[PDB]
Amino acid sequence: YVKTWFNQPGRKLRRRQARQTKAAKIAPRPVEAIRPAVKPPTIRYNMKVRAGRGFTLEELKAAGVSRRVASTIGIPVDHRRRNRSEESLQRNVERIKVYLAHLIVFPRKAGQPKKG
Amino acid sequence: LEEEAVKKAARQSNKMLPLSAFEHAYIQRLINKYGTEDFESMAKDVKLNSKLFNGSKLKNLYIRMKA
Amino acid sequence: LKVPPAIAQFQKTLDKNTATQVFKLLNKYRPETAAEKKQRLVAEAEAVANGKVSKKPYNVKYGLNHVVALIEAKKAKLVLIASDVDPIELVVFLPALCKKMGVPYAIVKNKARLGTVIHQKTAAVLAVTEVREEDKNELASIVSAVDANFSAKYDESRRKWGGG
Amino acid sequence: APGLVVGLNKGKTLTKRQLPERPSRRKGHLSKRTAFVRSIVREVAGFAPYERRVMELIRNSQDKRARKLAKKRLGTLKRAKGKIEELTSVIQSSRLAH
Amino acid sequence: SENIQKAIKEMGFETMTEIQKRSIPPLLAGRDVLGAAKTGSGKTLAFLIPTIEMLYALKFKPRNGTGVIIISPTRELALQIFGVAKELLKYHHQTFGIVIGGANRRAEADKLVKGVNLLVATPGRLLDHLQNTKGFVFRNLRSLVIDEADRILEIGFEDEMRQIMKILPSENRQTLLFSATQTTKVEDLARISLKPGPLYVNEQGYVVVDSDKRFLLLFSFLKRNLKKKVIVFMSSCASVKYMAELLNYIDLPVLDLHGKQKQQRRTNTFFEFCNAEKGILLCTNVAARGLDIPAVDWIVQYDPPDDPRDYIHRVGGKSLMFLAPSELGFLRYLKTAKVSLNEFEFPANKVANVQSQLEKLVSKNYYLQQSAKDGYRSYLQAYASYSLKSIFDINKLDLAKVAKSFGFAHPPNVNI
Amino acid sequence: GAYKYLEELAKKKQSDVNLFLSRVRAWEYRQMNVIHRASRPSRPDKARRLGYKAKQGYVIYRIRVRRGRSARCTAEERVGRYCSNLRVLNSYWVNQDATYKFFEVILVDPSHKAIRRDPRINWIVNPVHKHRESRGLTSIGKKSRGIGKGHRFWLRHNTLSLRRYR
Amino acid sequence: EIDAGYSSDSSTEDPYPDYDDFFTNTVRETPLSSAPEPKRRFAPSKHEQKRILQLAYAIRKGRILTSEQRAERER
RNA sequence: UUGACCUCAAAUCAGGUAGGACUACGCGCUGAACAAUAAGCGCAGGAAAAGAAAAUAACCAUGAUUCCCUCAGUAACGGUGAAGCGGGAAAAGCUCAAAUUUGAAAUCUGGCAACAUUUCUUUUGUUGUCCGAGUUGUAAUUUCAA
RNA sequence: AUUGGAUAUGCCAUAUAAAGCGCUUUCGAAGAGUCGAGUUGUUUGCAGCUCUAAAUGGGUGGUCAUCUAA
Repeated sequence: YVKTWFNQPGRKLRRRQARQTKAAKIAPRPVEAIRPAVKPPTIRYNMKVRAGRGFTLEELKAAGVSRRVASTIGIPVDHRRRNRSEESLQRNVERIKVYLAHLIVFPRKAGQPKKG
Repeated sequence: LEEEAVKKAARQSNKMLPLSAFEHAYIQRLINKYGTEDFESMAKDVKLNSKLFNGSKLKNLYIRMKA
Repeated sequence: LKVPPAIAQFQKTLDKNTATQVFKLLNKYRPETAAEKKQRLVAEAEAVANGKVSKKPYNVKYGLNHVVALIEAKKAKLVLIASDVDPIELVVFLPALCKKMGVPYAIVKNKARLGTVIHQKTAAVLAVTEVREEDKNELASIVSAVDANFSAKYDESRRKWGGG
Repeated sequence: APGLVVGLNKGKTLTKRQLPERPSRRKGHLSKRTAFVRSIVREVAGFAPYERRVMELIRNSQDKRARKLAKKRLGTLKRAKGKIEELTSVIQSSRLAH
Repeated sequence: SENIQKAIKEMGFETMTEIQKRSIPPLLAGRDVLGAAKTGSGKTLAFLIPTIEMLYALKFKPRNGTGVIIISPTRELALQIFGVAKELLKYHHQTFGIVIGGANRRAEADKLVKGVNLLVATPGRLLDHLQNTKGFVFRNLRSLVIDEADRILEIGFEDEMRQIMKILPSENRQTLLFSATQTTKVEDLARISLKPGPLYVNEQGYVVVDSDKRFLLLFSFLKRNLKKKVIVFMSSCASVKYMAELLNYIDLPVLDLHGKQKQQRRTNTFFEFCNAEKGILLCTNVAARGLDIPAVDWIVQYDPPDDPRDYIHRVGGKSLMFLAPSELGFLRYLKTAKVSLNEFEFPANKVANVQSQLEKLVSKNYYLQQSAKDGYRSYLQAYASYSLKSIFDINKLDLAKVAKSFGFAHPPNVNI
Repeated sequence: GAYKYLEELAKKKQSDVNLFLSRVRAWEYRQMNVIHRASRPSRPDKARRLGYKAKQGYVIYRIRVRRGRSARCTAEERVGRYCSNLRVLNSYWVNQDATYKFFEVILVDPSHKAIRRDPRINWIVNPVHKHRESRGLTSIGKKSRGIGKGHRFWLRHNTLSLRRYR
Repeated sequence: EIDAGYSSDSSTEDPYPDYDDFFTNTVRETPLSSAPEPKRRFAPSKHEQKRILQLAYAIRKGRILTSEQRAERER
């Protein structure tokens, strides 16, 4: 079998139309969730900083965001990752704190019974 | 967008709750015997505190009754 | 065939006289039916809908997970095990657990009879945890009878392989 | 502004943090109730034919043959050593009771 | 700071005692002090106020970890200190905590990882946590306090204390030491722990009653002596709280030095008891340690004392001791102390047979049952921490009989 | 609870109590059909942890297979064919002897309203779960085809991928 | 040393015993679980109070016939 | 004896459901020749499968699955031939078993009667009542991240 | 004409309720004819057969790290 790439420009267009389709549904919030900053796990790459999967629970507790609130305002949680050093904790705590500064959370209507 | 969020949050800000007929009569009876400051002995009275509410729940009941 | 002692013990059940006296106490503490429970709750509902504090209820304890937890908590005064549980390994440890926890226990006949006390088709085990002050002597006399007619009796027989 | 700069570095300075113990790492710890349940069941269930034979050899002080039989049945040494210790205490408890 | 003063005046503490004259001022400068004071001199405020100042001065936070470690020989003394430190830190934000022997070790580990700035510890439990507990941040240790150092040495924690000093950092860390008596072991420990050049500061009645009848005899005795002055000594504050609550629940109004663990209430209760011509007060040995005993017709030792050497000197109206048959070996120790004694005899008929009703009252009430478990557990743990292992052996104690005295049909599940 | 005692008793499969019950029930099961309905599971602890609830829509079936492919996989498939209107949830080992291995298969009725209204077993109603045992989607079926995570466990390497710009 | 010898077992050169209670001969005096007792066992049931409020609601809405008017409908 | 329970059957009893076809892609089982090869057999969907670590690593550590690029025609093996890292597309997490609701099976199907609702007189529910299921365990609560 | 997610607003709301965070002198269950061992076949995995477990245990890696199967 020989795989051909004639749909390469048609996949590019289809993926872009999905981003536009996604943005139409969720109008003002970002098309991606904020990702942490981590360091790759080798002696070849540990100097580089890249994006992680989600923020650790210890990073969210320091930033002031609970693990149940976090998912609702676009902050992924990684229950697996941990902070073995204070630099990873502070690098990503500041990342969450900056995110909260630039964030507008629209209020939600709440059911409110008469008494009690 | 920011103007709408603050004004709407101000409109939906009535977070304090009133008391129902049972809730008011419940907390009122506890206060009439133990005053308004001793909530620890208020929770330990099995006769009047049938639901066994702790001091923190009874404190929140009194606060909601004040307003 | 030859049966192990832990399964052989279920063929030696409580005698007819003691079992009949046991169920006289049990029938005083039947749980309220689905109909009687609804009547009591709707009666309190009208006292709330229009306008208006009790004692702890008294009933016999049932359920295999519930009763085993009560024995482990030493809350059970008398445990009555059905003699014909379809998978025997459901109650095959109960006489040993009751021995370890010092719970007076008996193996009674007709798991259906146990279910009738609790308004159910079937009960694997019944347990009396704590009864009214009027029935303290009646339960105490039953526990003494179970000691003599079940524990003092058999006992040496329950450690022997049955059948064959 | 929210933005991640990927590549280069962020800082070579290091400060090791002490991490707590995760709940999954607690697995295998013996419970007070599980130890009770196993003691009741072990007595109630009885013993396997190979456990009866192993118990016989320990009673006759032929521990060399007992350990060999347990390993031949169970498969490894540390499984045989654990079974012998479990059955030895059963004998000791039986002797104290009887 | 003003927060320290606002907390201190809440306790009703004014002026400042004599032992604190040579300790509190120099210690506020961060210099090592070798204190030495007798019982009841008020050392609890001596090594707590300056240390709490130093927490505020350095702006410590739970992420920093433990900064001050206070070591006490017994559960009751550590708990009493922890209760005082809670009062002093009422208007603070620095976290405080206690780790003790016989307590929930798993729960303590969860509290230690969160960050406890002011830790009150026992030598046995602290070494266990310092070696095994993960996430326990103590590299930023700055102050170390030892109270009743001689008591620690006599207990048998010399080996445990040695490893604590080897594990805990020694640089730039303030250290303290308090001992009623200065022995060779006390001096040796000070030389290896304290910094060089420190600022040095300077007739019996008993009733042989079984465990199950301990409370029933006590209750009947108090009913008989309702027209006198009675003071009862217990082995714990939790035991004090439960019996005081239970006695008021059976129409025998009493007073206790517990209150709500408020220092001002205890002084108020003691002052009222002294002023009153008749009444009954319950307290533990540590609470009454060093206090002024008023003119009391009856003193009752409901539970055996944890410091027999101090007790035999404190006694020197009438003295009573509730001694179990398994504790009859304490009688031989009295002869070695050369103290006259007499045996009290009581008839079994006159003892109140309310045990069945007592169990029903405890089982029906949530708070009575909760207090009964806490009192029973603390009494057993204090029993296991007694200095006289040979005399007051916990293993020889019958746990089924003991739980009967607390109003339990069966012994509750308490660990150690 | 009693499922702690039942599940620790199920580890001593050759003990006196378990051996007698294994041989007594193996004879009883041989007098019955090859595939027969079970009124209640013979291992209420093991069925309960495999997804079985004592409620309408949950069915237990016993089946014997000859000893000497996976024995448990064939039991799931044979019972699934026997009860074509049910969905095979899971299965387990109940008994064995010198000739036969006995298994109990948990099936769920995708048409019963007590199943279709229960969100925790609502997933089995979807058509993508038609004959899960037939496509190796059960617990033993997944294990049979070496599905798992790790180094212990084709088309994208036998093909030439020619891009547009190459 | 182990003498590198043989023990006559190397390949190279009561069927029905009585029940033995080695654990249940004694009686455990304390409960097995040390967990604290929840307050729900010393307070009126909250499950029933849920139903009572639900029944009291539908009595106001007229969904369930009250006891006094149940008898009138019967006769 | 009456009578409950467990069975074992029966009914042109009520309500349901399975088969066959397609099969490009998909998932199983089976299999020669010149290789999971064609065939043969079994089973799905609009995708399927996989999937929230009994996973990698040895680092300043990473973090479900899937696909693409790279690693790499490399290690390894005996010409076959990966994977970790790295770069992208997309991102979402959760549910049970094992706890006594025990101060109250709090749970569910069905019949019947009303009241609604509709892609729809064709659909889908609500409320009430009775019966059944269920204590050999149905709800609430908990899933280790706790 | 049929619909979807929001907005605004009227009415109803069984809240004596239900949650997140915080703190502990109290607790914390974790899946077996499986794992594994021997051996025989298919293509390490899988399968049969004989045997058959544990509880800081078990798996996979380099005393340590990581994971938490059935």
